[PDB]
Amino acid sequence: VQLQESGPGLVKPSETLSLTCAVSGYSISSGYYWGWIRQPPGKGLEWIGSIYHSGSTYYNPSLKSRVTISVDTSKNQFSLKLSSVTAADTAVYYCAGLTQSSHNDANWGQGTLVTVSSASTKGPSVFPLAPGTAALGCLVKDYFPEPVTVSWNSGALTSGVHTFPAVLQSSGLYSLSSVVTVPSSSLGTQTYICNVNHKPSNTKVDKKVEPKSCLA
Amino acid sequence: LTQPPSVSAAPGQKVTISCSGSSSNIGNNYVSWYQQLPGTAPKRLIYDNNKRPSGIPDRFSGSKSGTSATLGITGLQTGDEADYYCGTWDSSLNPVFGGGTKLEIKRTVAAPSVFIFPPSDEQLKSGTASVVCLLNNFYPREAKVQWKVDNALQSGNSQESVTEQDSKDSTYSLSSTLTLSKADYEKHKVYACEVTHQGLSSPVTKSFNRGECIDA
Repeated sequence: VQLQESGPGLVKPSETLSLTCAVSGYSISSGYYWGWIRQPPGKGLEWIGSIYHSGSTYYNPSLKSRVTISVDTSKNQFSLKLSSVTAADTAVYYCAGLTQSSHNDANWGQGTLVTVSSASTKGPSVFPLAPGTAALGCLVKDYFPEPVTVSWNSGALTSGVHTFPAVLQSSGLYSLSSVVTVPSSSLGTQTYICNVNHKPSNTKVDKKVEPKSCLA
Repeated sequence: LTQPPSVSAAPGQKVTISCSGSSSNIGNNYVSWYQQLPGTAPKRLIYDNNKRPSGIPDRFSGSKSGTSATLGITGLQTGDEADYYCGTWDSSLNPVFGGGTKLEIKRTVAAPSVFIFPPSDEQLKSGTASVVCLLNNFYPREAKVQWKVDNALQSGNSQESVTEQDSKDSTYSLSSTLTLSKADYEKHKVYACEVTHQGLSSPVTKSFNRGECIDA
């Protein structure tokens, strides 16, 4: 059983946030509850609301007048509508739900970051950080909103990889770097490709990082 | 619900994380505990005060006394670094959560390996120069990076980012990025980052001269 959030990662102030949770491997009409919980960046968890077996809904009192949670049986999904959003609604939103039994673990979605901002989407530029151990990487610069995902060699390379938290530049755009350390002897024979995906701008890039010609 | 912001101990040791509430939440209702590893959804460790879900090892235990609850973790190991959350129900039987406790593993001191990256010719053509200093696999977190350009101390034009404790060796890594215009970059020769850390007998400097390298 698998829950998956979907919806825009960027929403303008005063507009309505809409998310859907697609439920796989279990009927939506057999759930103890389905619900939403959010987590502002760097902070803790806040319950938004839940819908019970009968369709009865319960909402966080501080959010009640802005929240709608519903179920679509035919699509086996449930949704969240949060109207009149402000910057304070920026958060990772999780869908969650309980199946099979009262004591069973509730399942969670992956969580989806929603940023409320008047700024517009911007895709990143990807630059190489070219190299017994050598370090190499990629600089993913000037994008909005978060997040970007970075992998190396399409997931084949995970050992020694460090992907740093994004930094908010004075320009209001984010930048991120991802690095990996590798044997120096591999630089001449092994290919290193950083795979970058920025979903809000629909930007996907595969960047080969090649050793520089350096005479110091 | 209130939790301490952080707890720490060496590998193999025990920690406890406590959750202070009121007679209206923890006092009346069951307590659960969750582990949230970086970038993932919460995973339930404990429910009904002291019960373990299938697949959770007995290194984790929970108990409840009055209006407080406690999570115990024995045999601390390098995959335990995470945020830990208490959860219960309020007077309205709606979910509430503690603020979370970050667990740090107190491993042995490790000095960083330091790497520096000139800007790519590719970026320079875009009119900007990012100079990156990487500090790899060190402990503890406290580290100082100092940028100098032709021996001039740089202040305010760099940003740094630090990873969470590594899932394999419990170290940190840090990346510091110095931002200059292309015009400014081409006015100077010597670019250096100086690193100070517990594990180093003396500060370590990595540097390059503009003009030494060419893109592949």
